[PDB]
Amino acid sequence: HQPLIARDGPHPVEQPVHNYMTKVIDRRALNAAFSLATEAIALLTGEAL
Amino acid sequence: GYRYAAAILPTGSILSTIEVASHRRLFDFFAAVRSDENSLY
Repeated sequence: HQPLIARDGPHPVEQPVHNYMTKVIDRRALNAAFSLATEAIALLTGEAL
Repeated sequence: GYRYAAAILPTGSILSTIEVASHRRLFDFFAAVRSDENSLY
């Protein structure tokens, strides 16, 4: 919303104005990947001990 | 570093944190490794 002044004389009368605006959000995405070492998976999961 | 079980105790300050091996490659042995490699085990 806006404030007004009270102009005098040879001019149009200032009238109150209000301004509504609509602005839209944005979607993005990030990523990372730790590929785990093959035999070490078997070494941690059991059945190589 | 070559013997990996020795580096399980680091016993010193990994301290510089600069881009390794883009420097002089003066190392007698160095391995630029991703998240894992089978020779580690």
